[PDB]
Amino acid sequence: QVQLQQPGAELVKPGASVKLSCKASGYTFTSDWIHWVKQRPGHGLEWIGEIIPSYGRANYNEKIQKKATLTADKSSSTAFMQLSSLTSEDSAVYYCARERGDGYFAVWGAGTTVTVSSAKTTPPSVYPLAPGSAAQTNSMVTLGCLVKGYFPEPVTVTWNSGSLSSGVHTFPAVLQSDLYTLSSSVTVPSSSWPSETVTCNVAHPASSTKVDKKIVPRD
Amino acid sequence: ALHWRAAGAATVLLVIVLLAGSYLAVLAERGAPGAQLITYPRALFWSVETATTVGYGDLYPVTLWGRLVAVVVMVAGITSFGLVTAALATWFVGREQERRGHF
Amino acid sequence: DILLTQSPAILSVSPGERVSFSCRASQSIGTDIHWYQQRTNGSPRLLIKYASESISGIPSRFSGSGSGTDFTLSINSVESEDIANYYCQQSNRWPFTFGSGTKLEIKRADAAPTVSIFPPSSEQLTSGGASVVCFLNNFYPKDINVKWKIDGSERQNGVLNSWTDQDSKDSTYSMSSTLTLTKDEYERHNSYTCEATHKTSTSPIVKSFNRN
Ligand SMILES: CCCCCCCCCO
Ligand SMILES: [K+]
Ligand SMILES: [K+]
Ligand SMILES: [K+]
Ligand SMILES: [K+]
Ligand SMILES: [K+]
Repeated sequence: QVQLQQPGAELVKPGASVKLSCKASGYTFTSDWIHWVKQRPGHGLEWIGEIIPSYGRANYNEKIQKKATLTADKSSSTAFMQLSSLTSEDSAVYYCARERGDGYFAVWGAGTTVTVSSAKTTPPSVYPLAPGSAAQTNSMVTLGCLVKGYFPEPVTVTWNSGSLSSGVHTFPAVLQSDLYTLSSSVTVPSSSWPSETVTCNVAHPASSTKVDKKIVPRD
Repeated sequence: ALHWRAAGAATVLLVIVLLAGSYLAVLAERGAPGAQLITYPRALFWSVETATTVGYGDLYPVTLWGRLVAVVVMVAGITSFGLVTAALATWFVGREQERRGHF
Repeated sequence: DILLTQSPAILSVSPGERVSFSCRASQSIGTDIHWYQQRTNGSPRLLIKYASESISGIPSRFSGSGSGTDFTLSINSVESEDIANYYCQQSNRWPFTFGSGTKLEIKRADAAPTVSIFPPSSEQLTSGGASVVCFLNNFYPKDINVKWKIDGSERQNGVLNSWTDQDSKDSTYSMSSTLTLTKDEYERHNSYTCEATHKTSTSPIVKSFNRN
């Protein structure tokens, strides 16, 4: 029951534009304000603008350059932000937030990762990472999952569809030749493998793809 | 009863003005740097202390349309109080000429 | 407008110790300040609205105070899940502004890295490429060095590293070194070793695999 639903990611050519969305479930009062917050990687929160869907009026941040245009559709309960004439400086994560008109942001969206580059969309390549057949196992055996050659960010990785939540490290991606490379690790008991099945779920929203990979011990 | 029609309608009008005025004040004040009348709960109290002409100064509009809304809230509260006071006076007068023997 | 200054940028604290972040406004804003929490790769989460009032679902561990130009968010007995970025936001005047932010880090006990080396998979070798992945999981502190050696000889070309933030499950750090090579380059060599020097060991912890 995500109150504010946003697309995963968006790829925009330099100089082009994109229309971000924020579908709103839950209670929708006539006093609701939809705010949009920009956040760069490794940076803080920046307020872009607000809009009241019941009236259609929008305000913006005067201290920065007007790259956004806020609209709304009351029939579908979805606010829109039009980012036009994008450069590399506009590549960030854009959240949408609902304010009940009392000052604070009660609920946030998942955020949309907007990437502005001339490179093309490439689906990820998932490779199993099983330990060597001559490696020793303690009471815990660490398994991995290799995700390389994708563009652009991000990618989501789960182990056994989330049931293996504890003991998971997903390392930040590395950019090389307009391509990203990511690795993820999972720590399961040595008795839980290869007895129980372990699978990494890699989803690339920018290419609308999602694949799994069973970690089978090396022959 | 004409005096109870005018007083009864004015009070209903006042309630509509107080609620809409609180809503329209926030809508008109946001977008103006420095404005403090930008949240509905305290804007609801601002409309009351405006219609009753108390006007502490803790909250006030700074924009044109915020001030136009304030004027409407001022006039609504004042005229409603003038009609109710008038309606009470005629009610007491008519009640006073009764009890004696005048109908 | 109203600028919100957050101090300090990074805040180190021992487990089970009461900590306090500071948010300060350019001018008096009464009590119209709000606190948010943002974990790694996550969305902001409201913890405290209007300086001191609490939020349902947020533990009683969190509490806020202050008025005017000095606001404080306190955490009684900090635990690992508190490791995140904390922001303050004012709603007293238009427009709403945010603070610069404060990162929380926990000074826990030193932990040795768990090194793990992985041979290139068959799905990758059947495409003219090979990547030996070396994981270094759950170590404290964050300072650590990685070293690759092919057949005894040290290798540096083709190695990309990736460090995580302080994991909010046990207050530890992780690192992944990846040596990417071609299929032909991987075949004409034998032993691949991954070394790890850390503060908790004068001797570098190593892991090695043999493709035979
Ligand atoms: C009646 C409320 C209308 C408020 C419109 C404010 C527009 C200000 C533009 O600068
Ligand atoms: K008065
Ligand atoms: K007064
Ligand atoms: K006064
Ligand atoms: K005063
Ligand atoms: K004063």
